[PDB]
Amino acid sequence: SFRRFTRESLAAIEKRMAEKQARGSTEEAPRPQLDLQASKKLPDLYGNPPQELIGEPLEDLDPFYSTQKTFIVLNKGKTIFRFSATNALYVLSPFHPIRRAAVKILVHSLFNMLIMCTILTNCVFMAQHDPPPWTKYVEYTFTAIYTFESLVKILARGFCLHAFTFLRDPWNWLDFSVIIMAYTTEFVDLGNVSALRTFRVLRALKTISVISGLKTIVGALIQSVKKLADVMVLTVFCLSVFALIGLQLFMGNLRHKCVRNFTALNGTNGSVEADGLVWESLDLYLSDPENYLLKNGTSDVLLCGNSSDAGTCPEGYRCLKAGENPDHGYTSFDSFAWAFLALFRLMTQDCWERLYQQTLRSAGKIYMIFFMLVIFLGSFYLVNLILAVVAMAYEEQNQATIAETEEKEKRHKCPPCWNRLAQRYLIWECCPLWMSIKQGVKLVVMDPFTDLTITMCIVLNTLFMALEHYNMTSEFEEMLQVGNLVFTGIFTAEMTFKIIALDPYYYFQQGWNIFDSIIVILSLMELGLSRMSNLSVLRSFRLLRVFKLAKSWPTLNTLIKIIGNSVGALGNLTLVLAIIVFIFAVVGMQLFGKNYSELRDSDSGLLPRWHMMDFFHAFLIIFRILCGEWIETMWDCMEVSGQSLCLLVFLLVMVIGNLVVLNLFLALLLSSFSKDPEDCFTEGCVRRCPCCAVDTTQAPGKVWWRLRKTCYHIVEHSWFETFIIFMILLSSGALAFEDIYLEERKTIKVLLEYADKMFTYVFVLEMLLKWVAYGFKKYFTNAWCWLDFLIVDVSLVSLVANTLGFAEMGPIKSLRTLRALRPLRALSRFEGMRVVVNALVGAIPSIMNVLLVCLIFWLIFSIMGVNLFAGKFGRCINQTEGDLPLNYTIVNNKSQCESLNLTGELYWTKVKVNFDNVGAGYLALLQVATFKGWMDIMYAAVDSRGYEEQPQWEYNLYMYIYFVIFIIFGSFFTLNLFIGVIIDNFNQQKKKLGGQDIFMTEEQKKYYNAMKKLGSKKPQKPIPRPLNKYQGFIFDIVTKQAFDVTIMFLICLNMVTMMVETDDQSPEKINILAKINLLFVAIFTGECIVKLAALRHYYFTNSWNIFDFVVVILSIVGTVLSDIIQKYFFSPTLFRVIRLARIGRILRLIRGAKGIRTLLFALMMSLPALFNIGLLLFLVMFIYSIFGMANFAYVKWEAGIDDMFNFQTFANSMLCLFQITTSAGWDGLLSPILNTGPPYCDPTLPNSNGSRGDCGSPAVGILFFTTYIIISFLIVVNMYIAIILENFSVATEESTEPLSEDDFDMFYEIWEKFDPEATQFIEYSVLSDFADALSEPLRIAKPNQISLINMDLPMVSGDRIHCMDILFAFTKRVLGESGEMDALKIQMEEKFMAA
Ligand SMILES: *[C@@H]1O[C@H](CO)[C@@H](O[C@@H]2O[C@H](CO)[C@@H](O[C@@H]3O[C@H](CO)[C@@H](O[C@@H]4O[C@H](CO)[C@@H](O[C@@H]5O[C@H](CO)[C@@H](O)[C@H](O)[C@H]5NC(C)=O)[C@H](O)[C@H]4NC(C)=O)[C@H](O)[C@H]3NC(C)=O)[C@H](O)[C@H]2NC(C)=O)[C@H](O)[C@H]1NC(C)=O
Ligand SMILES: CC(C)CCC[C@@H](C)[C@H]1CC[C@H]2[C@@H]3CC=C4C[C@@H](OC(=O)CCC(=O)O)CC[C@]4(C)[C@H]3CC[C@]12C
Ligand SMILES: CC(C)CCC[C@@H](C)[C@H]1CC[C@H]2[C@@H]3CC=C4C[C@@H](OC(=O)CCC(=O)O)CC[C@]4(C)[C@H]3CC[C@]12C
Ligand SMILES: CC(C)CCC[C@@H](C)[C@H]1CC[C@H]2[C@@H]3CC=C4C[C@@H](OC(=O)CCC(=O)O)CC[C@]4(C)[C@H]3CC[C@]12C
Ligand SMILES: CC(C)CCC[C@@H](C)[C@H]1CC[C@H]2[C@@H]3CC=C4C[C@@H](OC(=O)CCC(=O)O)CC[C@]4(C)[C@H]3CC[C@]12C
Ligand SMILES: CC(C)CCC[C@@H](C)[C@H]1CC[C@H]2[C@@H]3CC=C4C[C@@H](OC(=O)CCC(=O)O)CC[C@]4(C)[C@H]3CC[C@]12C
Ligand SMILES: CC(C)CCC[C@@H](C)[C@H]1CC[C@H]2[C@@H]3CC=C4C[C@@H](OC(=O)CCC(=O)O)CC[C@]4(C)[C@H]3CC[C@]12C
Ligand SMILES: *[C@@H]1O[C@H](CO)[C@@H](O[C@@H]2O[C@H](CO)[C@@H](O)[C@H](O)[C@H]2NC(C)=O)[C@H](O)[C@H]1NC(C)=O
Ligand SMILES: *[C@@H]1O[C@H](CO)[C@@H](O)[C@H](O)[C@H]1NC(C)=O
Ligand SMILES: *[C@@H]1O[C@H](CO)[C@@H](O)[C@H](O)[C@H]1NC(C)=O
Ligand SMILES: *[C@@H]1O[C@H](CO)[C@@H](O)[C@H](O)[C@H]1NC(C)=O
Repeated sequence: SFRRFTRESLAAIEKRMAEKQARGSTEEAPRPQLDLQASKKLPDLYGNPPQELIGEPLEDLDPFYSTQKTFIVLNKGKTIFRFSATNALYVLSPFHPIRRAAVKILVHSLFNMLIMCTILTNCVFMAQHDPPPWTKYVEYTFTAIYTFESLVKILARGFCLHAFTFLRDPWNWLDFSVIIMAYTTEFVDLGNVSALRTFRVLRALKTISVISGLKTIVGALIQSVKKLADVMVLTVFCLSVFALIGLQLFMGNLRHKCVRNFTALNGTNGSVEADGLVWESLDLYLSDPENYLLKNGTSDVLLCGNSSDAGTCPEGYRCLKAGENPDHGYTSFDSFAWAFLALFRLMTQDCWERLYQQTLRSAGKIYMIFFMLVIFLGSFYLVNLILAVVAMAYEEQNQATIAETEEKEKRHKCPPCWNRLAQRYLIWECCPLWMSIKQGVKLVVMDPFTDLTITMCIVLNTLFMALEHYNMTSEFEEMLQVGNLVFTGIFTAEMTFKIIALDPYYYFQQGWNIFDSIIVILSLMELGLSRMSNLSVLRSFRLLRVFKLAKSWPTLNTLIKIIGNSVGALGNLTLVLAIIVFIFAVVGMQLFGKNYSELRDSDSGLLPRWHMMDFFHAFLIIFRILCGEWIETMWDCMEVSGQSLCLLVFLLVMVIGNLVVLNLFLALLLSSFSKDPEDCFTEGCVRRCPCCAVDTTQAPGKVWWRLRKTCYHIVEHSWFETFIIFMILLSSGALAFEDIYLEERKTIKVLLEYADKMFTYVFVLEMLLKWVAYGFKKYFTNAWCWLDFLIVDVSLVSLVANTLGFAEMGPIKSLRTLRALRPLRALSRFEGMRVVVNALVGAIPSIMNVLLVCLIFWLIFSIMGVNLFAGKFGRCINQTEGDLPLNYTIVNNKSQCESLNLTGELYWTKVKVNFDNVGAGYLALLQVATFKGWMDIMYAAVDSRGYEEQPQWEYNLYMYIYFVIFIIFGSFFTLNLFIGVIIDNFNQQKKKLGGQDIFMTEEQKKYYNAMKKLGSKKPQKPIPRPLNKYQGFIFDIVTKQAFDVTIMFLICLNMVTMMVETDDQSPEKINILAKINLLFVAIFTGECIVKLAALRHYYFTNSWNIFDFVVVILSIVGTVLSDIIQKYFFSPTLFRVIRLARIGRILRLIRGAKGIRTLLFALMMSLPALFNIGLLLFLVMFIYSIFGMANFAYVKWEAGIDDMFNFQTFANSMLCLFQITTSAGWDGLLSPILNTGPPYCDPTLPNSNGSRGDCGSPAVGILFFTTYIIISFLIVVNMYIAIILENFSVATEESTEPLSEDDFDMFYEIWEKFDPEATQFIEYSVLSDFADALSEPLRIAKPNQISLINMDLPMVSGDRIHCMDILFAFTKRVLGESGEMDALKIQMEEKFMAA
């Protein structure tokens, strides 16, 4: 505390504190007195800096918990540092000046500034893949600087000698090997071993030991992942169950292919002859790839099958199983490990479509249902559980921080001082001159007028630059020339014209003036290069003007807030993410550098894309693996690198990166968040229409009354709704038979023609009855009738058109597509549908408020893309060589390859998706944001060259940055904003109603809370014992945990048994393993029998016992089936369907492991919140399929359209919609409907129906796909929200926590002390002394006897006090009216009263 210490004062205390073992002592719970934990300022008592007393050891003026032999020092920033004043043997004592010099070296900030200048330097020189040798010398220097950093600490803190040593801190040795390796090579000669010295990357983790904010956020992440549990166990268990299921369905099923016909051996020792070619052996014909058939349009082996729904190849080929697995042989169902990888592939949702088609072709259509299950249980439920647990773990930290902060709180900037000379020179800008115009301008700035017009100037100009298309043929080039000048001048006119009105002493107030000044300086500086027309990209920074439309917007400021939060408030975590990405990008190169040298050997040395021979491609590949695409680049491993390393690298990258990104996303969100009926109508204008209120005392008025009552009776009857439902369902189903059957069958044609007419007749009759039953109240008190009217009018129009032979015109024939709206009339006839639509219609403003912002933000980047990439995507190609581009020595520009068109084999093509207009830019950006189909777009962009020039390989490798920026800005923050607004409005909507009852019907609302509880009364124990020899010990056998040990042992051994399975194996193991199966079934059956009469016949309860009989029956009937039908086995499908019954008997272990029960419970409580959403999704999908079958019937089979995936029939349309409902690839489906060119479109087509051509109309297709994508996303988001919230609803925890059972014992003992009289009346005059013996008094003692009279102690009869009026009074003193034990006790006391 003071300047210096004496030699004896320290001894005076270090001798006294050492006497604890002898005299000091013959509860502490050490805590930082003022949250002192080093590396923190924490001014506690002084609050001011000393004169010169800082920087020296102190005696720690606090409790003697940190005095001992240690001391505390502070730097110029009052940073606490604790050191130990101990020796290091030999001639070394703390009373030396060298230790003081070391403290001065260490505490001061200067030291930090040195070390950083090294670390970042060392982060550059290891970024090269071929360094010159003289870099060894720089390495030398680096080593020295780290020797220093170590030596001062080693001398100051001690190696491991006494306490607070160098190695006591866990971080200090994390770089200890740094000092080893750099010396190890110096004295020890090195061998000829590679794959070594990639350890240097560990060095850059020292950056964390420097910026303390990084250490705090690292600790927070570690705590979150240590609080995340009881999810991975469910994930691996469910994945293993699904893998076991799939190993029994698609085994060996991915090698089916059809080969050119096998003829015979021709009756000799052996000769396989075919078209004059001879083969020696069968394996030389079955394993020869020259006989394989290739799927035209791609590069792979066609798959096939013998099934009735599998498909066939052209004639001359026979289907069979032979060869190797497809796609480099890394996808398989032959063994458990490959099935496990395939399912983890499905879990993450990447490159599924292809696997889906490959499995579907060989298995057949009927197996699609399997995938339908695997997605739903896989992608949604587990991911929701992970998100919920992470969210809770993060909320806890903020809550604890706020609580601790509240508890703790409850306990000049003039360095130069020259600018003031300007303050006494400025301000008075009026001068002797002015005194008129100055106030004139100040008045002329009119907020209700000028502030509006300037706003229009910002708007109109932003639209004027949207007309920047391709080949104006001028007129627009000079018109934009004039406009961008007039607009810039008007915009910058007020720049300095506002100074006279607003004194420059107040020139800068809020910073919006700073932003406007920066924009003006931008424009002026840009308009400084007129001598040239080149460098037009320079003129693109004017799109910054669009941010001026921020001050008049209620949600753009919101966005600017989120942005600011992420950059600065959350910088401490984004820097960590950047460091992690850099570390992984560097380590990948060192791990797999020298492996792609031999990957060329073609086309004069071109290299395949996405390599790791350079830093930029490493960053790109890490970005892709962080964006959720990893199979495509993983499959480039296992070929050069091997199987043992790429797997681990990719898997840990996936975990680390996804966890960090999700935590940052949640952090950013939480930061940003903080009797006569009515005749016509009311008594208004009806005073001039005595048209219904007429005399009814005679015949003329009875008609209206009787007709209205009869119609009312008709509509209320339930059988009328039954009739309506049946007709509506039949109407919806009738439309499913409009496929190519129309020109193939005849009676179904006449049937449907009659049916449509009768349907329209009945519907119009409904409408006529409706317009009378309820008067005119409808259409104005219930809007649902508007949809009915808008639908029925369509059919009436078509009927009147076709009746008179006037429906041969295109507008009328095209009106037949509006019949696809027929199923929508059933939306209002079911309760769950009404609930979900009424809940969904409550967020349209929420949708629009994000739609506007996203639209503007995306237009900003669309304009840039148009200005950069326009007019560079064309090329010319040879017909017979496919669509591949040519070289750059024969053709250079479009005119040249059009002039070389002498043979007619040269054709000009343009990329389907381009940047030639704003609209196409919108479509391209939508494709890039969704992550499907962007590869070809970036292939076009990277390969770009000058205007109208043939592309060259990788001429501009830096175009990736623009797409990277757009993905990071248009996907992360947009999702943030959308989630924020939708959740906020949805919760406010729930808050308005008063309860949590949303998405539930009237019965479900009550059943959800009626069928959910969590309480127990008294379970017991039965065990018959009229025979002490057998069952008395059977009871001991069952009650012990040895029964649990037996069950787990047996089921785990069966698990291990059923983990030996492969393809066709030697018969010896086939039979022995069947012996093992028989033994396991027998021992399980024996265990279920030995259960016997332990509970007699009273064990048939809800406990987990009847499932023993269930599994015994199922397993025995699935196992003895082989003996039942031993005669023949000709059912290579149904037998396998029975054999899955072994999947069971493995779900018996969910009975245990209590923690894997509540999560499952929440799901069964949550399914009814998903049924209605599934129904709505089904209806939407059916409507879209019906609409889609009508326009794409004859689209050419190109790209994703094949024989098994088209729109010719209902089934194929449903399959395609199922494929695209999750946006799992739609570019390949949209692609073959944009073709219009004669090369790609045959106008004349000899079809067999009322249609011509095989190419669709894009103007319908783009809308059809975009609307489905957006609707599917909205519904999936709603399902996500419901599932997450249901998992938070199950957090009751100590909702009751009675613990009241124990107490009744003292009351019963007092009763026994009071029982023999059996009067049940007590007097307080004796209870005053009686209650003093209460064990741990929960009631009144003797001094409190006077108060007991006033606390529920009634006097009845002759001033008598009842005992039954005291039990609940005592009970509520600890707990009451909350727990189930209290309610049971009070009800038992009431029953005793009734007794
Ligand atoms: C769709 O419908 C198709 C009907 O046209 C159907 O093809 C039929 O499939 C059956 C069963 O899959 C096949 O029956 C063949 O019958 C012959 C004569 O009995 C048998 O050939 C023997 O096969 C064994 C292998 O199981 C050979 O042993 C070893 O084979 C390997 C590889 O072939 C080779 O190294 C050697 O040949 C030998 N090993 C050694 C060390 O020597 C055995 O040699 C031959 N026999 C002879 C004389 O060579 C066998 O039962 C079977 N042949 C097979 C399976 O290759 C046959 O393909 C079709 N039926 C007929 C009557 O011709 C097709 O399978 C259906 N689609 C699907 C997906 O199932
Ligand atoms: C993550 C934040 C902290 C930025 C860190 C960036 C630097 C650590 C790295 C990243 C990219 C590196 C550059 C990538 C490429 C080169 C080219 C290189 O010279 C060559 O042209 C190499 C020969 C060849 O191109 O084949 C000189 C170093 C330099 C500028 C590198 C210097 C170090 C840089 C700037
Ligand atoms: C080959 C060698 C160099 C590998 C070295 C790696 C590990 C030994 C290091 C690297 C990061 C370290 C961790 C970084 C941060 C923390 C959080 C930190 O959290 C706390 O301080 C919590 C409160 C408490 O002290 O109990 C505890 C130590 C720990 C797990 C560290 C333990 C040691 C780790 C795992
Ligand atoms: C967690 C982040 C921050 C860093 C991850 C780094 C690892 C991916 C790297 C760093 C050092 C590498 C190791 C460096 C040296 C070797 C020795 C090498 O030994 C052998 O087996 C070669 C000889 C033989 O095959 O017999 C095997 C690879 C291995 C373990 C490497 C595996 C990959 C490691 C662990
Ligand atoms: C979003 C991108 C396109 C901006 C490109 C330029 C930026 C690198 C710079 C240029 C001018 C800078 C601005 C200049 C002046 C200010 C005022 C400054 O105000 C204050 O510090 C106090 C604010 C208050 O009084 O509350 C805040 C930062 C800000 C907006 C700066 C933010 C960063 C800007 C926009
Ligand atoms: C803006 C954010 C999203 C960038 C994130 C990645 C950066 C940390 C790294 C990755 C690749 C690096 C680049 C790799 C190679 C070059 C060499 C060299 O390039 C040029 O010749 C200039 C190109 C330019 O103007 O960007 C200058 C540094 C640069 C752009 C590097 C700068 C730093 C980059 C962009
Ligand atoms: C400034 C704000 C408003 C928008 C930021 C958008 C960036 C993502 C864009 C705008 C300017 C672009 C740069 C403009 C010019 C070039 C030079 C270009 O280099 C060449 O063309 C070299 C070949 C040659 O010309 O000989 C490489 C891309 C790069 C760095 C571009 C990379 C992407 C940038 C940074
Ligand atoms: C475009 O493709 C055709 C067809 O492959 C190429 O024509 C080749 O050469 C003559 C014509 O000069 C044909 O008779 C041959 O059949 C073709 N193949 C071979 C191997 O000669 C033609 O050269 C290609 N390029 C151009 C510019 O037409
Ligand atoms: C068939 O040919 C093989 C080898 O060519 C020969 O070993 C075998 O004996 C022949 N079988 C006969 C001749 O029956
Ligand atoms: C391409 O393959 C399909 C297979 O369904 C076939 O129908 C078609 O004829 C093939 N194309 C040509 C040009 O033969
Ligand atoms: C090719 O083999 C199949 C197999 O059934 C057969 O039906 C067909 O006739 C064979 N083709 C010829 C040309 O013999």
